[PDB]
Amino acid sequence: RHVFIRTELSFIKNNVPCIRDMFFIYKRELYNICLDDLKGEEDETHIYVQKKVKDSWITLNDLFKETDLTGRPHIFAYVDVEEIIILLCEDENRKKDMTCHRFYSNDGKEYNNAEITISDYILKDKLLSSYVSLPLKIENREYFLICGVSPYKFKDDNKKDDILCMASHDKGETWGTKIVIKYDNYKLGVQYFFLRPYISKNDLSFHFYVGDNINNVKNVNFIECTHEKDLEFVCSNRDFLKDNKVLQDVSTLNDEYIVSYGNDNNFAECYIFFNNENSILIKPEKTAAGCYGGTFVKIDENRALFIYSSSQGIYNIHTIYYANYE
Amino acid sequence: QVQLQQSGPQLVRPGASVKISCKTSGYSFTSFWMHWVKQWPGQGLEWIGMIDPSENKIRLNQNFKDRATLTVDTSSATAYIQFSRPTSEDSGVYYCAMVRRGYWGQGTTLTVSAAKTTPPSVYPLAPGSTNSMVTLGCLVKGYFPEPVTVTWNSGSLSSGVHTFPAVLQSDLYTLSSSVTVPSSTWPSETVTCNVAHPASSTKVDKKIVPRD
Amino acid sequence: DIQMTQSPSSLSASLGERVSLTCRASQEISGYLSWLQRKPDGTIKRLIYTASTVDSGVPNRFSGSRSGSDYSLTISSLESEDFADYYCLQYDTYPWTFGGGTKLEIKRADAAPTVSIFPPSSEQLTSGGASVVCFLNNFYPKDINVKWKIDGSERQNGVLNSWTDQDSKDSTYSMSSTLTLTKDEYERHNSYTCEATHKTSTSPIVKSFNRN
Repeated sequence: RHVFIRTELSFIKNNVPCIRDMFFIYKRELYNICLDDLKGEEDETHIYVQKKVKDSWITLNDLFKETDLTGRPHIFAYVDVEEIIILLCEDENRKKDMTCHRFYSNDGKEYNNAEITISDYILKDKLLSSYVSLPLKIENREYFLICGVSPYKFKDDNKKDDILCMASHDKGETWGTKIVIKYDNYKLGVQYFFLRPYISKNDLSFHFYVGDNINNVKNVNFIECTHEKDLEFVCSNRDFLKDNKVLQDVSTLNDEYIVSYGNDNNFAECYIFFNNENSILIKPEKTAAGCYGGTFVKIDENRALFIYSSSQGIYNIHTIYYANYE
Repeated sequence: QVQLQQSGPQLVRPGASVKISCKTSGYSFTSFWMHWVKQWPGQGLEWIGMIDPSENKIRLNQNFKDRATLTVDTSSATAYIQFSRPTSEDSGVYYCAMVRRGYWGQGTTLTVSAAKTTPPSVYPLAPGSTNSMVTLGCLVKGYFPEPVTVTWNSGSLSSGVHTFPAVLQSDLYTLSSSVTVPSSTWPSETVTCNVAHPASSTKVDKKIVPRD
Repeated sequence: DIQMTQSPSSLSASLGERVSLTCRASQEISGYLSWLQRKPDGTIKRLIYTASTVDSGVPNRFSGSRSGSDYSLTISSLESEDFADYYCLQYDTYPWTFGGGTKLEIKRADAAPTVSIFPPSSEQLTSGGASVVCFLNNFYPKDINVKWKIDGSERQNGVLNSWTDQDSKDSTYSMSSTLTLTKDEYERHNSYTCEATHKTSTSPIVKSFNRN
């Protein structure tokens, strides 16, 4: 009714090639957790914490130097008001324990670290993915969430064992709290990928991909969750599909949904809709680029970033402000 | 509950291929790099290298480039280090470890030598001439290789026993051990030193009789 | 390679004292420094990593710190368990490199050596050899000088010395000196003497015997 939108475009150069990006906001500053894993005879796996300074990423710390982990570990990063907690967990079954390396920091640069073990963890046989998250307040305590999803099911006797979360109330030291997710629209004979919780205004929701049998594409799904029992959430799907546009990412600004779309599965252009009304067009052409991988990074309830990698090493940062003027 | 059990001591001759094992349990063997560290005789530690069990990829200190070769068997969760053509320089204690986790094996002693295994000779040491305390001893001369153990009256006397480190001269070790007892119990009571050289399967007893 | 120079190489202190070991890196290692403890039984334990973080299960009397290129390990109150060997380890750049090590020993009051001299045994003499043994037992500090005299003339050829590690009970040291001659050259002389010079006495402790 009484809202306005402002956008600016900025660019960031990166000197290291990141196989995957994980952006987070710490004290209103943009950071990146960059997994660098070239497979050359001389190369080593790096997990850099980077910080935006001027128009370039500045590497602050290589977390991976502290661990003997092989492969590409799961990365679970959490931002509290003053603290950053990053977990590197072994990439996997027969074993019932998961070993993680916990990194802690009060600033963006200096990290303390130690090893933890989540013995007999209740996410056995669930698919885990890397993501950044916020604390979720249940009762009078705040929790960090590690959530997984069953990759595939033929028959589903219990619709509470499809999405399952492990929770910690001591800043990621111990993970003994089970949070039950009821998701009735979990489909049988369908493969699930890349489950990520989104937490905003102490509300829980999940963003993930679903594989398509007919066409060889992965479709974005988004479910919103309501808190019912203390440690139980029920989650239903939320439809964002629109014709001749492919759903990409979802976020919330000004207590409304903002949604990015691509024109096709190649993401030549990108459209961002605010409450499904006002839209802004992203043209990463001025060329040969695209807006694949575009994701929202929320700064506060009115300020958000939309980030995608134009070309190799270049990041397009669209800053979005959306609020009521009265 | 991580455990790293290495293989026992080995004595090989120069040029004979030798392999040391380190068997793991209590964790996913392929999820962590395995390191090898060498303890030099009478000196410090040196990092040999590390192996990735999941990729069979190796980062090796080039000081061991043509000396050590690292392997793994993921089916049995054991890491190996092998010296194909070992020399006397390769003697030392070898540790397997997940260094950045703090888990170390107990270590494996490797002795590379061409010297022939020789049984010791045990000689009494008795004074020639009093005081309230009398010091006895026995000399364990000309054996190979280490170690030998020496006890007194099958282990009865423990209060005042010293066993000196062996010294190596002409491919043979010599060692000495001393006991101090009151003049009341010697030679009024029996004092015998029990030497055991497991490498030569030698168990011999020598009683210390007073001199003329 | 990155050279880690560690000091002091040897240090003595009493129970409950505070000691500080320093490790200097030849180039920047960015705080990737670890401290390890090597106990007498060969087992190796990690104490500190990332310069100042104390590993779990390590007592709170251990700590680490950094000032520029210098990294230090501090033990605020020394306990009996803490006397062993210590190594720093940089794990910043391959190959990883250790410091030369620090041997930490216990400090106690001075104690004079108990000196005993033993003639060669007739067991050994009948096989051509002749070993004269001299025990210098339970002294402190560790430094001491033994000298052999045959008919009043100093002899150095054929002398072998062995030094015990610090005793776990009384925290003293001991040394054995063995003068090995053939039977024939041993018979050509009469007086045999070993003299021990030590901090605890202005004049040396003289023990001797005559072969008659």
